[PDB]
Amino acid sequence: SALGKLQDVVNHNAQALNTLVKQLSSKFGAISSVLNDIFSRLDPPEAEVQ
Amino acid sequence: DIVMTQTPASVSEPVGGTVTIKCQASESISNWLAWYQQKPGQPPKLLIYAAFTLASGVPSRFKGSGSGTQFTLTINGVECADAATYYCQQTYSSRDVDNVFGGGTEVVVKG
Amino acid sequence: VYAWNRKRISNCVADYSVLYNLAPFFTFKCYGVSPTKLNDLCFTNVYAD
Amino acid sequence: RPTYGVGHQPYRVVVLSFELLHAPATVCGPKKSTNLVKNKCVNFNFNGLK
Repeated sequence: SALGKLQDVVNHNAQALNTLVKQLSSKFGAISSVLNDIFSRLDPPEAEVQ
Repeated sequence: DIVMTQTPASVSEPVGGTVTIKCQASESISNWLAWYQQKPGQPPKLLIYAAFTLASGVPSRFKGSGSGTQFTLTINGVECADAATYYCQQTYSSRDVDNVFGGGTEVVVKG
Repeated sequence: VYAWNRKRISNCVADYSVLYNLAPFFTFKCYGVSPTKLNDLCFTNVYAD
Repeated sequence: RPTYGVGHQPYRVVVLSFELLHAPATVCGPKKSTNLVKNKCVNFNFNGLK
């Protein structure tokens, strides 16, 4: 536990980046979280709002 | 493509009963259906067409029931005058069909 | 309409370019998919009534 | 009553239902298929997955 501070810095950066990359799979209230899926599933007029 | 069977082969019941006939299909034919009766030495006559509608001049004792795959022909009362063979016709699709009509069912009334 | 048929479509390729002569004056208004790119799609189960 | 408008006329209606999943595909579109190429930047399309 002597080197807690540097380990804390490294862990903070790693976990923030991991949270950012993992949040990319969030639905945000869409029918699908993959924009490719949205494009091949809907007519444009609603594709813009989704 | 469409094949049917008619059951029972023959029925027998006294004058006060009700006689019923089953006409079942391999696949659904919707309402499209017709019931035919021939007296011996006489051409068949139409009794029930569209599986529900009574024909012209036929007494109100013959009932057709069911839709799709299973169809039943029920007679409320016999008078020993309906003892004949009955057939059911697909009247739905006859592109490549061996016989539009089904099997024979002779009714026997013992009075 | 009350005794509507049900058909299963599977193990085959589905094309829409032929659906003009067989059913003229057709109306394909529908929901849940863009009809413009039905050419490049795959379907697990198709039911025709 | 064919004398009246189309509202008193027979209309044949055919209803199609899909599931639209890209993995157990058995009914696909009429577009052809092309041989795959490896180790190259390509825009693929696998059973509707682009």
